[PDB]
Amino acid sequence: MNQLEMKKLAAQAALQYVKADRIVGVGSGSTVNCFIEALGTIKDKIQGAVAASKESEELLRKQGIEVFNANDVSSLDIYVDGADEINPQKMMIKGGGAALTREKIVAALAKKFICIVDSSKQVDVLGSTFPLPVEVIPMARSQVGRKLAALGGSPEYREGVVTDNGNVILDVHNFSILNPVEIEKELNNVAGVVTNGIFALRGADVVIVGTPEGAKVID
Amino acid sequence: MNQLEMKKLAAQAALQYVKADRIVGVGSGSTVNCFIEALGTIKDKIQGAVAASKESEELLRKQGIEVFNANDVSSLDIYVDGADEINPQKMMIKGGGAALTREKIVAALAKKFICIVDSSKQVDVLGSTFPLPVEVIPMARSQVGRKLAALGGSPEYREGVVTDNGNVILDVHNFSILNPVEIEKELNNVAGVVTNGIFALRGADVVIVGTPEGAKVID
Repeated sequence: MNQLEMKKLAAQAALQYVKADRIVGVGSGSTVNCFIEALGTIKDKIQGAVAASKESEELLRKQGIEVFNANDVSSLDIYVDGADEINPQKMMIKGGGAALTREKIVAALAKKFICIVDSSKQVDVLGSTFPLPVEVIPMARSQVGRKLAALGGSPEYREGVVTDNGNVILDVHNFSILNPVEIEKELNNVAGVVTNGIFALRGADVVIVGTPEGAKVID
Repeated sequence: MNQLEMKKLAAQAALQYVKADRIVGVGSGSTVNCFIEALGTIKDKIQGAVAASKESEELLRKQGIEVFNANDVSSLDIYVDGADEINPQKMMIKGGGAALTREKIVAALAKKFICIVDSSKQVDVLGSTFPLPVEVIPMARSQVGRKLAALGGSPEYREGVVTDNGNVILDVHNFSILNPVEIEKELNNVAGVVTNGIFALRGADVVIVGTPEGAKVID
């Protein structure tokens, strides 16, 4: 079984958490795109969706699903999204797809965070297999890079990339993250950092993993 | 004298901190505008400036001063900026002029934060005379508004304002800030908040107050 098949398995299993006639919180990225197709498969069952990227929005509308603005809801029952790494404590590293800012915002509206992932995303130590994405105000790029290096990392600017919010992304190499909640908060106080890729203060509530033996739910 | 004359006195006094052949960090707002005019006065003594707003940038260029990008420097000797409130510990509330995000970015670059105010800006309790400005990603406006109400404030969207960074502002009324350091950190952890107007983790180093009796320096 290949990686795409596993993503499809997790996405299909996520449908079990979708409540009739309600608005679904949707993330961004390749695994979520599998979820957007799955959603189109049961669309009349839902009221619509709130999505974490303009790409996800366009795809959802292409499926005939109405897209609502986050500002139109006081909360969401669930938020379904993938991750670049996820540890046994359900803490994640996100941002490979450069949508981490709106992903953190939509996740904050949802009661239940359902992370859908292929088996390869499960790691014991966050940051060991994937560089930490950090979204940065453009004029703050150099000084945030200096802070990240002082913290022990090797920041690298993602060439030519701009987020839906108009910011740049610095990916931090050589930065194993032994204490995720602590680093998340610390980076949150750095001027110029819009969002950092550690989702630890509010991690996943449910983890759906696509494996060769089928989707496995950790709830 | 009125506040405009007190602002000019403080701005004139800030000049003594400007040294030759150096890039000056400059803020934004009515008091800084008096400082920019003062800077023009010694134009040729300085190398240039890094500014906290497009408006400050424009005024500086009109004074014949070269404007540099923050990314062009690794450090600034001083940063001159005003404030809406400042307490005896030199902690400030800023953002009346909607430039708080970039102001916090440039201030982080400077060795010495020089706050120039008229005497009406001195208060014993932050939030007692001025609603707290909070810059928010537009799609997160409603949810951040609900969080601010939960912390006990009365948030009000600043109608029609869009910051240099493309964001909106929520001004929090009836919100006395009894522990600025704690509150600044708490707000920095809210998804959707770009910057909050409490400058307490990094307050002013020098305070120059314009008074009917002349500018008074609190070094």
